[PDB]
Amino acid sequence: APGASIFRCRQCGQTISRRDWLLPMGGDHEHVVFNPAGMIFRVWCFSLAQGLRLIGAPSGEFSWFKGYDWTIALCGQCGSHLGWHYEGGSQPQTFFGLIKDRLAEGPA
Ligand SMILES: O=C1CC[C@H](N2Cc3c(OCc4ccc(CN5CCOCC5)cc4)cccc3C2=O)C(=O)N1
Ligand SMILES: [Zn+2]
Repeated sequence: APGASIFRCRQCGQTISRRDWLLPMGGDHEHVVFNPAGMIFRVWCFSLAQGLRLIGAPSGEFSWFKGYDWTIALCGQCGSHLGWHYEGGSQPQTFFGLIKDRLAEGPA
């Protein structure tokens, strides 16, 4: 009964990621960040995620992670904004920054 091992979309229950997949970027999986619109996000970095829909082409504008371009990551099921896919960087080349409070943690 591994009780807190997967992350689902809080809105619809789509399978998104796993506690096992948390990635400490610059020493911490958690990054508290603000966009140009002044919205605060508690971002959890994951090496891997699924069940998302990545919108458009990458942009480096206002990237919170040096060397990485982002794409908006929506829940592929309900279209809720869950965070961003990061690419074009180094070690790793790619990862997901997901908004912690938009995910529900629960058993495998
Ligand atoms: O890593 C990341 C992931 C993406 C994330 N971003 C960028 C971003 C935007 O970025 C496009 C954009 C940015 C700025 C403007 C207009 N300016 C002009 C001067 O500054 C204030 C208003 C228009 C469009 C537009 C809307 C939301 C976000 C958002 O959440 C972020 O910040 N860092
Ligand atoms: Zn959803």
